[PDB]
Amino acid sequence: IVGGTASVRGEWPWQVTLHTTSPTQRHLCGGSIIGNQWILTAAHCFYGVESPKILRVYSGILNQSEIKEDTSFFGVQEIIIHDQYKMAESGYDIALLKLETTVGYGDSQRPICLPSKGDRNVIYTDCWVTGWGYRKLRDKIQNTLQKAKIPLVTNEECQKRYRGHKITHKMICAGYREGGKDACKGDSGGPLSCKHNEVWHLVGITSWGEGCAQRERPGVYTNVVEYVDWILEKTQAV
Amino acid sequence: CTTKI
Ligand SMILES: COC(=O)Nc1ccc2c(c1)NC(=O)C[C@@H](C)/C=C/C[C@H](NC(=O)/C=C/c1cc(Cl)ccc1-n1cnnn1)c1nc-2c[nH]1
Repeated sequence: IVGGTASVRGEWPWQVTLHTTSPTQRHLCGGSIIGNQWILTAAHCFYGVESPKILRVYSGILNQSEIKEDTSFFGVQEIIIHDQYKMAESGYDIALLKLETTVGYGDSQRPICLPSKGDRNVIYTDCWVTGWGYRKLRDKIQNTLQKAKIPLVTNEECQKRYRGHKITHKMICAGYREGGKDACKGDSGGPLSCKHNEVWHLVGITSWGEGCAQRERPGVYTNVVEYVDWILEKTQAV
Repeated sequence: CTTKI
């Protein structure tokens, strides 16, 4: 996260850190708890991941230093990538992780509400991007979860900022015209959380941008509301 | 939530 500040423990209890154990253990991506055996994240996170056996999901983490060999994690039973996904820049950058065991909800770990089809029309004014990613292009993963409040940008405005890309309505952009606050390397897969009528909603999934926090280069997020039926298809399968 | 998992 660029231009952010340290989060407080329990502030973003749906935020997870997804680690890979291959070749050595390291933070891979962010993610969000959306159900008691479900993590919503970005499809591009699994580039080169041949098995869910190398994945570890850590919930209830403020600081990466809380993670040692003896720290409890959730194993991943299955990786579900959207069928139409090719690359982050073309959209469909969405994936589900089916956990091997269920998450026990509490004040440290709980789900974020998915947006409603009725909320497709609402204007969100209190949106925050969170993660342990870099604070600039050449940096390192941050120990403490960071947060940055960023305004949503219309599709029309985001399309003029990304000449040469096709910014679809399945994408949602966020950033200040002057830049300064954004997601960066290591934040992808994590949430763009917006508070509406005192309820937090998972509006976006951190996907891509041209550099980090650059002027007139909004961060591009998977527009979660456009995938509610897809998530329900996968999580509510008979 | 309105949407239930
Ligand atoms: C010690 O642990 C570590 O150092 N771990 C550690 C460190 C870094 C990274 C990983 C693990 N993960 C990977 O490399 C896994 C692979 C598949 C993802 C590739 C893409 C991913 N993009 C983002 O996270 C965000 C992009 C992004 C998103 C928005 Cl909305 C705006 C601007 C963005 N940026 C443009 N340029 N940079 N950012 C990424 N993650 C890392 C590097 N790049």
